[PDB]
Amino acid sequence: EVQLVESGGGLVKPGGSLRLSCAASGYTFTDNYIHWVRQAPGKGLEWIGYINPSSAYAHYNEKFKTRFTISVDKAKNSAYLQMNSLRAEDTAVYYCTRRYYSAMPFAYWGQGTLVTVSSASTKGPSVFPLAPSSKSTSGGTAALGCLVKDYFPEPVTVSWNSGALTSGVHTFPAVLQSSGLYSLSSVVTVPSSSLGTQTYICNVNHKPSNTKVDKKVEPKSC
Amino acid sequence: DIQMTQSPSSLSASVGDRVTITCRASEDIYSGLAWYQQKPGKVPKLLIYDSSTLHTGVPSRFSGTGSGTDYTLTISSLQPEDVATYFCQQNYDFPLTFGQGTKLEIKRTVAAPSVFIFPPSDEQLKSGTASVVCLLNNFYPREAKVQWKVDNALQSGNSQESVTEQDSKDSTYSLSSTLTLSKADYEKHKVYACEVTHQGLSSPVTKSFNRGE
Repeated sequence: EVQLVESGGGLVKPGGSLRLSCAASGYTFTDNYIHWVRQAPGKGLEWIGYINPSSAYAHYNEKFKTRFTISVDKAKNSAYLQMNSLRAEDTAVYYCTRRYYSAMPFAYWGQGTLVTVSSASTKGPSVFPLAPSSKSTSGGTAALGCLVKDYFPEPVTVSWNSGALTSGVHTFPAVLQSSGLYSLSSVVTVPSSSLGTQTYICNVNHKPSNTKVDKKVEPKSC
Repeated sequence: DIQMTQSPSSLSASVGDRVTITCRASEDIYSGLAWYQQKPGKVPKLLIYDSSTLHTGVPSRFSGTGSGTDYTLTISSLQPEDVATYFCQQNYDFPLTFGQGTKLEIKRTVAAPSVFIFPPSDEQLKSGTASVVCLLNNFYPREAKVQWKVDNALQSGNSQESVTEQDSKDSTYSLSSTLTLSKADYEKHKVYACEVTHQGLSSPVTKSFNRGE
């Protein structure tokens, strides 16, 4: 239908600059403004500003003018959020959004893109299997998973079987290790009777390190 | 700017309860008020606009009321899929401003956890670290005690826990406890066990394995 798709997040150093993009589809781009909103724990949701794609006129929350600039490229049906002179406390999920229609609230949201402002370096994860065994199988159900360890910054995404397996999946919130790197596990419960005929692959993506790993999780003989 | 104050910041209630969340603006916004619902990690979803009109697809148990500075969101009969954080937003003057959110949790009946353990993978051991994962699946309430014992010696300081968001269908939780050791420390011991205490279990449950087996 109407869709907004963001790109460009990830890691940036304090004082640095970063540009996000918002590609609009499913409607005539110039018929509605594009707005930008961010979300972080503590200050919550904050509205940054809008741009009118027909005139390229942008209007801002005064609070944000020193670090944020909104622009458009009509040829690409895209709006952009340019960030400058970023502070560590500007770490947040950034959304583009569109009104339902003129003067109405926001019915359509981009997926959100986390921007992490930090001096630490990017690190891609290692992916290890959590293989089903007699110790994770009971009552006709087997649990299996993937351990995704030692990455920075957030986030990693995990899918199973390229998105075809969603039922029974638990992808846990990441924990911060004392090393300063993150870890998480993703687990799924499936029939124990099916382990010999079905294939279970965890698809791990860590965009900041350009890491994409597929790990086939095979049963353990214990 | 117009400041939006929501109350309460969090609440928990049972299926079938009538729940109310309030939003107060620092000045009259003349019914120019929206409500959004957000699940963890997901986008906000528009629920209500013009203070009392439900958006496409929103169940009739939701309602919005109020005028002037004071507005209310009411869920007439709470359902498990209503677990979420709810935000108000004034749409009357720029800058657009949002309330701080109300996190809504569900109370329900006891459900005992299924307990599973995963020894470290051969792949990880080749690199010099050993992670042992204990999984408590689909249980209620969230409170649970997980203890690690290595050759029957109680561990402390080498594990971390993570709990899932509450399930949108059955209101249960899952929990991981991960014990991390250097490969050398791991090879100093034989028996690795996760002991789980929970209200739904008549006695503590232990899942265990022997290193190297």
